[PDB]
Amino acid sequence: AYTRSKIVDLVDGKIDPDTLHQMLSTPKDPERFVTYVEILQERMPWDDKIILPLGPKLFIVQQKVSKKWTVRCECGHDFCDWKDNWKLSARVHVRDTPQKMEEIYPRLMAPTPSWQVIREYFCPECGTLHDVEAPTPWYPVIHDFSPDIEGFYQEWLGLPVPERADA
Amino acid sequence: LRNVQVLGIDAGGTMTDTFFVDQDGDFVVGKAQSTPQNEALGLIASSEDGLANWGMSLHEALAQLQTGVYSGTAMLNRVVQRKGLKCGLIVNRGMEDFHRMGRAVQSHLGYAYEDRIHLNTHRYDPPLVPRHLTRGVVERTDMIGTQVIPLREDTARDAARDLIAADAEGIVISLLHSYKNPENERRVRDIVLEEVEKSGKKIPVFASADYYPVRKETHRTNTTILEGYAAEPSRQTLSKISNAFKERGTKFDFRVMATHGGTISWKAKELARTIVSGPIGGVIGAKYLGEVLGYKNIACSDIGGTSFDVALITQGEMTIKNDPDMARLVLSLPLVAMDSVGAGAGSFIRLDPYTRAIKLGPDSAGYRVGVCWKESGIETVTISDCHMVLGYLNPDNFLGGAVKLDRQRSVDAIKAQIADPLGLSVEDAAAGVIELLDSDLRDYLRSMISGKGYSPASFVCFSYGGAGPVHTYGYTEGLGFEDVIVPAWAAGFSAFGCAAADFEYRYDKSLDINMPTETPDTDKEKAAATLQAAWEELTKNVLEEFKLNGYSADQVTLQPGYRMQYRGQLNDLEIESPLAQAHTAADWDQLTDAFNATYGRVYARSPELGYSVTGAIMRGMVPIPKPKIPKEPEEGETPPESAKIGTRKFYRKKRWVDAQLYHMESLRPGNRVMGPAVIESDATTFVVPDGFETWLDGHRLFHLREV
Ligand SMILES: Nc1ncnc2c1ncn2[C@@H]1O[C@H](COP(=O)(O)O)[C@@H](O)[C@H]1O
Ligand SMILES: [Zn+2]
Repeated sequence: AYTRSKIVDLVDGKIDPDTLHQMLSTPKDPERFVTYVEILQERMPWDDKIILPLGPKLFIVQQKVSKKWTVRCECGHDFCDWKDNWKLSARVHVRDTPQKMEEIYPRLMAPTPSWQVIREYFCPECGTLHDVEAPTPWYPVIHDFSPDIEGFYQEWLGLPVPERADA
Repeated sequence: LRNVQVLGIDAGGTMTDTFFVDQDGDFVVGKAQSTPQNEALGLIASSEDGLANWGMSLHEALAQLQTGVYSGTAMLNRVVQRKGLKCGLIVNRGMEDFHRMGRAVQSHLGYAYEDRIHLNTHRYDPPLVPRHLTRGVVERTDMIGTQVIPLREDTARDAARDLIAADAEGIVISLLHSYKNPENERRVRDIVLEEVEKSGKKIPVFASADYYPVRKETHRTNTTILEGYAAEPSRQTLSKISNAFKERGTKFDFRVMATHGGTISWKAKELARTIVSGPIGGVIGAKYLGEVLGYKNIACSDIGGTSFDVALITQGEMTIKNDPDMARLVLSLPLVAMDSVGAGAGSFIRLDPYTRAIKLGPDSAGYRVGVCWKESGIETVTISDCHMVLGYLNPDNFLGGAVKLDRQRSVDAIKAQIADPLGLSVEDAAAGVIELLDSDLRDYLRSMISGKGYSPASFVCFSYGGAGPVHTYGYTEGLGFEDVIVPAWAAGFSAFGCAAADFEYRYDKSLDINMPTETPDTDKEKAAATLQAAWEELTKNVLEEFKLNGYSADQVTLQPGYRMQYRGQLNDLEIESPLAQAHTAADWDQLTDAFNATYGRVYARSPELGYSVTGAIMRGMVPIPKPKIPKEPEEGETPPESAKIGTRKFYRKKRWVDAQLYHMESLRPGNRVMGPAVIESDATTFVVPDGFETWLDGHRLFHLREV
């Protein structure tokens, strides 16, 4: 196992080179998840329990009252049930023109909107960018991750599954 | 009555080794923890440990020495820890970025196989020269020296003025193909020198054509930057190391180890050649003995606490790698070739969690030894812990007993980490690891000799390092070596080899001579002229280096050389010129004949395709006091009873066996030791299981047989 501060440095991106190389070449520490979640928990402005981080500021949380599982932004905004695709309840900005493309790429280096489009999915409250898709036009919104939380907690970590209510 | 004459040092390994030898060939080996932040301390402590075995004080011995040689991490750490000057770089306009790009390869140099394919472990070290201290001149010379884009000198003046305004503490110049046609680069060199003079600032200039004129811009530019980045700072470090000895009595100028296996002054003009830290001294030491003993083909084996290093001396000569990489930098330095096989006797032993396979290294406990040292904090077993369980090592005699070892700690850690998971007894688990290690080393020696087109029967094996004599029986078994040799000074052989090295400067230049089999004399006349002109440019560099050290030309012994090959096929040998100079077509015929001779001697020949010269070599040697090799008359086959120092049980081939202990230094030339025995020293242990025999010759070299 690693020192808590080392895992904290990992999250904050301030870890030193020699430890990061260790983590990579040495066998994984089974205790990483429990410590990892706890580190993230004490940094949230809410006490709702994290049960799976989906991104730097996106989490599946247990609502402390209803006990439902929802996708939540670091600021506190709930998107939907954990089974649903949070993007469908978010805000999007699509760069489907050369004008929009050249705001993030130089010309010629930018994709061509008639072939590839860039979609930016934001949080409605704080405006954080949680995911960027780059599909062709017409393409469905991707449901990136459907985790098996019961089997993960129960069979792989040996932990009890958090209390869950139905949506 | 005792006169200590020579001192050899090697601080690049597990710790700081010192080797002292007197007028008769009598020796001591000192061992002490390294102190990289102030290497002087460990050098003094190590020397005091060795001289204590003679009953001598440091103060008394240093006044006697007439020469000494240092090898260690002084230069290496200065590069790795990036503690050099604010050196600047001038290259071709449009290619200012090729230095800091590291050619991509520098993001994974020195990585083990699994780390090399594990992408995320890849990582760039900071560039020696940052971008803001890099400038470019508009010029291009092609591969044959044709000036495609003539030099635009106004861009050189601006580049020079830019770096001077940035307070550059050095300016390196490296243009492409300057090794072919140095006209433009040396013109830029002069322009920089002028603008520096005008500015009144003291800024040295280094032109890659003047320092390392060889192919490969990335190698060459790195190697020249080291002269403007770490050279003078390294001089300061080596001044303190040599001042520490001088203010304590030494009356000689210290020499240091170079990549090419020769020693040079630490005030040399080119000190990038001192970045070497590995135990190449061990290869120079075995060669020095072979010359005196009559061994042309030697397989070197340095089993230390931090590394397993091996190398071959074939027909008296050793292989030189010409474009090596060191300190995660591609460099243009001729390096003595050694192969790393593992992480030393301190290599950690683990069971892969996904596979349960036994994994040695690649990290090592090193000076911390293993779990047997409670105060080290090592919680993971090491190969040394297997030596404790199995009974090869004496817990009460590790570094004379300076290290407090607990064998029971090894038994407990191996039981929980290796044996029980595999379902084995502790002894079988430990013995098994040693079995695995011996096979790796045995096969890697076999394959290496097989690569040169030889069988081990044509070779002799040298086993040194602190842990070499512990495994010699195991990884030499069945290979059929002509002779297996364990030097009585194995624990300091690498340091003995530094003192055995010549005082030898070496300079290299790249060439591209292409010669069909049969050609008119004029063509041969121009080939010799091209090589001769290169020799003349290198001879200047060699003799200048010696002139600064106080030696005149008539004191230097020049040995011209060149790298030649049958066109289309590469080789790993360098040829010593039969001629001090080449002018006629007949002289050229001698050089081609010399290669055919050397090629047939080492190794299949193909004179039909013609010949190619890819490089010229100049070496200059000055005689210096070298360690005397003992040559004592041999005594009785039976060792003195004073040499017997008890018995210890060790485990091998499913058998616990009572082994006779011997005090190595007490044994006499002629003595024969029949296994199972363990010949112990204070910093090395020589294992001789049953089915093996040893005898000691007049040079204090042990010979190992299987009977
Ligand atoms: N009496 C001894 N004292 C200390 N180290 C020893 C002794 N005998 C063998 N060694 C081995 O020598 C290794 C160090 O070798 P070296 O790196 O050449 O100094 C240690 O890791 C041990 O495995
Ligand atoms: Zn938000």
